[PDB]
Amino acid sequence: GKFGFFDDANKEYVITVPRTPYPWINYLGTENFFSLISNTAGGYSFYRDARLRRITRYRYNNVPIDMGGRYFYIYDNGDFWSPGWSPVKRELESYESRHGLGYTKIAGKRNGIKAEVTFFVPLNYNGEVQKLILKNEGQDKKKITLFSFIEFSLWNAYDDMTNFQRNFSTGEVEIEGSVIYHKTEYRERRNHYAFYSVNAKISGFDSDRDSFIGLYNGFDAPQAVVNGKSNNSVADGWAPIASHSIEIELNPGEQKEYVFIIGYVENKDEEKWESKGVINKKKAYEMIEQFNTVEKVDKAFEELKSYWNALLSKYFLESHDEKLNRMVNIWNQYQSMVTFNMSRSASYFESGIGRGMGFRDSNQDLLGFVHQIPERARERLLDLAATQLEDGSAYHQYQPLTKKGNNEIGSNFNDDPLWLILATAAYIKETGDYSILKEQVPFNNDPSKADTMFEHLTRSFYHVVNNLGPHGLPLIGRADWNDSLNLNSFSTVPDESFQTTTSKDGKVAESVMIAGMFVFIGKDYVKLSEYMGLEEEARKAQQHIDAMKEAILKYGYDGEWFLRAYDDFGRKVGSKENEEGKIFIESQGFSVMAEIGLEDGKALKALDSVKKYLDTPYGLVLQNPAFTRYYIEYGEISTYPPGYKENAGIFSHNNAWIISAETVVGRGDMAFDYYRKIAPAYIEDVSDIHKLEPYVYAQMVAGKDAKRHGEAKNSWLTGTAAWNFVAISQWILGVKPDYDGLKIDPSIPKAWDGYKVTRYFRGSTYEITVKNPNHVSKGVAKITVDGNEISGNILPVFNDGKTHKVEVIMG
Amino acid sequence: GKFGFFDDANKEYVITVPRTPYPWINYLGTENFFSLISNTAGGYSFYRDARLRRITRYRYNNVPIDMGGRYFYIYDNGDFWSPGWSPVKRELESYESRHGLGYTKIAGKRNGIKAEVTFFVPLNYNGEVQKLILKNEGQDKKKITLFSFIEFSLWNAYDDMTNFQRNFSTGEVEIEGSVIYHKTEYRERRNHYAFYSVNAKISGFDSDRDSFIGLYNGFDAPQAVVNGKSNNSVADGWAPIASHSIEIELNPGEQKEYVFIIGYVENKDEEKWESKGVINKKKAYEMIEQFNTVEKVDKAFEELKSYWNALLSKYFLESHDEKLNRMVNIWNQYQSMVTFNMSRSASYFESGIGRGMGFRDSNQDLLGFVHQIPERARERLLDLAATQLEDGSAYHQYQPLTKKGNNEIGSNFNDDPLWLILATAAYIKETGDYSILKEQVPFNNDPSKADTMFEHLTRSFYHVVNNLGPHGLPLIGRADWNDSLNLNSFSTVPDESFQTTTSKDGKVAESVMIAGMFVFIGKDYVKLSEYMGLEEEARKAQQHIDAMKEAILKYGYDGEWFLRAYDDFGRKVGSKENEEGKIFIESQGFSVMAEIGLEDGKALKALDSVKKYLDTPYGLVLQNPAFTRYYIEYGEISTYPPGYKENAGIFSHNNAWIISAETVVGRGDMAFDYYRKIAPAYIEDVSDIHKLEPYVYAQMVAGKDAKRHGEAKNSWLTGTAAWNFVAISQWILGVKPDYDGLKIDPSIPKAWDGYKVTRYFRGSTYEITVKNPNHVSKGVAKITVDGNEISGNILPVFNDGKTHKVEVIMG
Repeated sequence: GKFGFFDDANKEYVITVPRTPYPWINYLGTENFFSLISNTAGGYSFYRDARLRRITRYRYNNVPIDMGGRYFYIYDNGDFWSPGWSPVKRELESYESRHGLGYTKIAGKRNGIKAEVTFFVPLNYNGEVQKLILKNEGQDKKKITLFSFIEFSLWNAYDDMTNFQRNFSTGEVEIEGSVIYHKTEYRERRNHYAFYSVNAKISGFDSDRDSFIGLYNGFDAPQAVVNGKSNNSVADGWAPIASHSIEIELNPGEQKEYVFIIGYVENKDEEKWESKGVINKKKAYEMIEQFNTVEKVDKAFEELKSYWNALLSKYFLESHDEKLNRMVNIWNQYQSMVTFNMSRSASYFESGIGRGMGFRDSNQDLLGFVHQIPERARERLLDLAATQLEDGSAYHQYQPLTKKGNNEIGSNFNDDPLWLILATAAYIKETGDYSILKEQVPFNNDPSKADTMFEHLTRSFYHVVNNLGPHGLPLIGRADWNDSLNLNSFSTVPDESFQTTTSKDGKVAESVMIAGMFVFIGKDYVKLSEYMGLEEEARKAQQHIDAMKEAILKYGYDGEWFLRAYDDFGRKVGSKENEEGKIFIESQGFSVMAEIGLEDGKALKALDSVKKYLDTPYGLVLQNPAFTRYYIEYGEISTYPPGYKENAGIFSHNNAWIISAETVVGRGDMAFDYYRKIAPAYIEDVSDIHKLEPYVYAQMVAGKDAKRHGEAKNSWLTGTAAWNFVAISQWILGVKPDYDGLKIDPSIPKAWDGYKVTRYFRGSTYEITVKNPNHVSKGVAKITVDGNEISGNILPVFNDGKTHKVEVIMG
Repeated sequence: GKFGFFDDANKEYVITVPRTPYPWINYLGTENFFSLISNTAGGYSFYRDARLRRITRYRYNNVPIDMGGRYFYIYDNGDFWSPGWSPVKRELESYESRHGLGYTKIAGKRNGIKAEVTFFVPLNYNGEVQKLILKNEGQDKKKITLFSFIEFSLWNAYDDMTNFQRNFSTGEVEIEGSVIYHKTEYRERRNHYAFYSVNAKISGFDSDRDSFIGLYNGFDAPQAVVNGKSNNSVADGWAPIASHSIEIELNPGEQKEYVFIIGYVENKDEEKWESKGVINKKKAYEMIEQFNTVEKVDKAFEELKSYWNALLSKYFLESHDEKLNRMVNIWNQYQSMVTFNMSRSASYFESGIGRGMGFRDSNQDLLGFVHQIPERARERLLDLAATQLEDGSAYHQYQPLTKKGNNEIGSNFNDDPLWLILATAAYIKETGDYSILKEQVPFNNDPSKADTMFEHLTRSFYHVVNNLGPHGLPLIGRADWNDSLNLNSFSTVPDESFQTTTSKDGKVAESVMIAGMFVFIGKDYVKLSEYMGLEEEARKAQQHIDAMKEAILKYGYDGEWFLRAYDDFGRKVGSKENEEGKIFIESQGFSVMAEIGLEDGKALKALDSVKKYLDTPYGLVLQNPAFTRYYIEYGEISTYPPGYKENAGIFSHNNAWIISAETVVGRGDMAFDYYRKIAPAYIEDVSDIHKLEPYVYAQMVAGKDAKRHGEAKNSWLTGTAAWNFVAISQWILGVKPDYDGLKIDPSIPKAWDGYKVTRYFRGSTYEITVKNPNHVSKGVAKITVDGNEISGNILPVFNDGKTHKVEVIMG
């Protein structure tokens, strides 16, 4: 299972065969304009909103897969082909694809003609730039034609795919020079348009899909390309497209360069028209002139490379393992930044039709990208807090575009408020900026009810205290971290919602997972309360935390592992008494992270049980045994076939918490063994089984009860990456931000001799060399800073813009 | 422009080339199981609900068009083809398709092998039956393989096309004998499943799409078919399919027969499982045994033919024009019945994702199908009335599946309540059953507030009286008959609803069209009040009607035609003073139908203006001149490019009202000339311009301002078929149901010598021969019944199950 390899010097993944197990994609764009592009150049673009500003059309779950994108056709004396091998799918002499940081390259050769295309979105630019090089590597003079093709969307994906009865009559275009402008509904309430341009004189164009392709033809053989000539069609309803055609003559060894741009323009309502029925193209002219030569494109490309390099430079590892180096230094951080930029909107599994991301999802992503973009993290934290309700609860879905909560989805997921405390504590530990606590933040997006951010944290903390169950454990509500564990739903209707349609009062079912999370984040809440000078409130919160710990030890432990929950009948969930689902993974990680059972051997016993019952070669499953029938009292978890999704699937996100707990109990070999089973670089040798991108994490991998055990689903958009990076970089390697500074506390395999981490922290750089002469897993024998031994394991803060050498000797 | 011809003896349309200008479709099923099938066998099936019980997957607006259906592959020694020519699209020796009444036939031949398939849904059967005949017309022995293929839907089209993140892990099947059962989510909350069976022993099967087709292959060349062998794949998530493979051996001249069934089964929650994880198949066994021989299939086919013949037999014309005979006798009535069965749910332009049909559309379809199914019409009328609100208004969208109104869509369309009166009057005139007036009908689906159906009519009538505008004309509200004329919207934001998001109070803008409709239906309301004995309440309603007629004559007439409306500024709409939209079509038809301006030349002048400004060779446009820019004060009508949809498009529905109005002024030549311009059979010779089905009406044809002038959109599901049939059958030909009996009053071209109509009416048959010896257009000189001359133009009611001869002499 290889269809490629890693190129670490260029920070790329190189795909060497076009028929990957699944189309492997990449993301372009940082601020507003975004593109999804596959290894055959399939995908689509949008402007800040995949649902309401889609620029090009893409068909999900299509036959054949991934049909539709930025398609270049080389036509040579009757023959024709594509650089990406698709859609034509004629055999190429050579094919290569490269997925880099914010850009993609595709190269293809046939009959002595080579075509190389680079796709990327430049910084501060509302478009996608495609640099195309055609080269004659044959011995004879050639006369060819180049066709470009994209397919427009009508700005609203849902309407675009459902409301044909109106929108087959709305499509409009303009053609001027070498630019095709898509302007559907620009005559009416819309004030934006799209354009496709090339920086050379064209020999023909096409804008009607039925003219360029043909009604009964597909993308693999458009009639205009088959004939070797454009039809110069002007769209009038139906499906607008954009296609240029240029006739080229290449001598042997001669090459030619072209720049294609897919751009988006917004005009002011008073500057919409150049004349009656003619759109104002001034901004399009400026955009097209920005990149009308190859030198300008190359300068922008180098600027993007420098931008991504600066983003990835604050944590740099040097170890003996090149897979670990590649994961930590490039791809984990890249995925974290991409998730921040994109939310949960669009992938090849997310259709881009949703309205927002999870509140806890944003809070957890912050934990991953906080060290790369601290100020944007501060702004995101404030925006998230502003949507909280006055009672301390939060809307399940956050809308980053409007920075609002989803009123129609509701706010009864009882783990959500604690993630805000966790993210705020992480941000403060990263930056040391306590001032964020004193900011005035509205409640429910209402400035009249605004209070301090610390008050938001207090209300989140006391939301749990005010909703305890009969055993003193938090009430689970609709669901907790596991969105499919619905203990108050009791649904019997196929179309009914499992999460936001409840038939129970919700006063009995309890979550042990929320209890562990509460004990874990209470430490940070108490520490922050002491900073604000509120000592009595800190003492009271500590009392509540102690009560919760006692409740967990009295009603949350089963004998060899921690229970999962209590259902609406007051019966145990995740117990050896149950026939199925005897042990769950979620209740173990957070319980051990909170340091419950460290001295009496309960945490170690629970982790041993986790290894015994949940471990597979591809990671740890959610629960064991799997559910073989529907349990109306458990909700959506039992509606999947065994081994899939939350019915005993493998989730890297909750595997990372078991990794952290394993470090907590001081077993670094086990932590790293768990890490390698799910880390993308370590499973690249079995790509055919994994079937999805070998350079990013996926949400779920089929568990041992499934027939496709080892196959992944829902890649590229998931909170797994953030806490996986946290677990590797802070809990295993031991470079942990802390309130007073940088704490060193590795939990590593005994056989390692050492490693080096360069960390940018609070205005300075720390070059930390770890040594393991006695080959232990945990414990620091000595720390030296600038040649002087220090006391403790907290590094001093300098904030002087210089590099300080740190020597850590373990033992 | 022919790609086929009419076969009137078999009541079929025969398509002789597979590449029609657009895929031409047909509908199968009468009661609960429904199928859309194209001329290449594309389409899909569902059970009563295209949105929530879709059985097979179909992709709208796909490239290439219409890919996905019931696909049979003939594999012959390496070659392979399809009888429908699609999806393989290899050249056939012969191809034919036939669209009949409730069934479709497709025949194709290649390399001496002929395959013909008949698709239909039998009566009282929850499935689609496909009878396949293979024949060796060659000279040598042949050994071939037959593949059958369908692609399943996951029961919920919207979820099926948006929610891949969950539903790529839910697909499940069972395979037993020659049957593939699709049972996705049957394990949790669904009590229904689907199956695909063949009545012979199979040599192989496939149920995983990626195994049968291949990830990078399309429907045109599935890998299993290319290899000539099934893979026996069992679906596990992703895309479940159903495919059979049978190895056949045919001698020269020998034929073989097969029956394939796509069936739907619903089980009781207690009889769901045969054993643990095994679905109960008893009902599937009974269904499959019902049609396991060709004799049973043929018997069911003849029963369906008899059913449709009985449906079409109540109105039979015999004239000199075979196009008119074919339209009146077969296709108009067929379309009316299909619209009753299907509502507005699914076509090749309606994606099947909506949740109901229009209230006015439901009432207007009844005027077309009332003479075919009187008792079902009575039930439908009662169901529609039950959803009416207490103030007399109605929900804009009706839900026939639940017989409810759409609460979220609103009720401020001020023309809706009058259509209920119109439909009730039509039903009573058809049947003479006044008892419906005294039924107890709930208000807003609330039995506590129920009253008589006549009370519902009264509240509908007085909803207009209580919402008059400054000129004494009805307030238009959100919209009227024309849903795109929004005079209270003033929308500036995209994605915003034009019809249900108002910014003005709605106390100024008036509709002249609603005024004409009110005057037109007031006659029926007064007649019904007189029948109910409420003589005082009929005098007051007559006073209101007279006041409205005076208001129309004082503020609704522009000088040579009737005005259209007044906007929120109190300014005229549809006036010669306006720059664009000087005259509209809607305000003329209903005004003349109400008989306003008959004795002073106003109606004739308005009709002459309609002829002068709105007439094109393809029908009459909505308004002239077209709007060339957005008018915020007019709403959605201005958002289309000129000549398309409501911006000066051609709508047959409002052309029919002009036809009736032309009959009212006694100009039968003009009425028939308008009728022929839009009647399907008369435009079959220009099928390449029309581009859509030549046997059914379409909603809209591009107007003279459009570049595609003459091209149709949104065919096969409409309201135009009903009133077009009414206009031809009652207003031109003059066989009009009346309160006291059947009224004869033709308005025909002067050159016609006569014709004959056999009408089934109120329990008897009338064989009416019309003669025109003096060649007039209107006026009845004599009527003779059973050889005896009668007085007046109302035929006596017999209700005796016999045939009575009627002789009408015009003059």
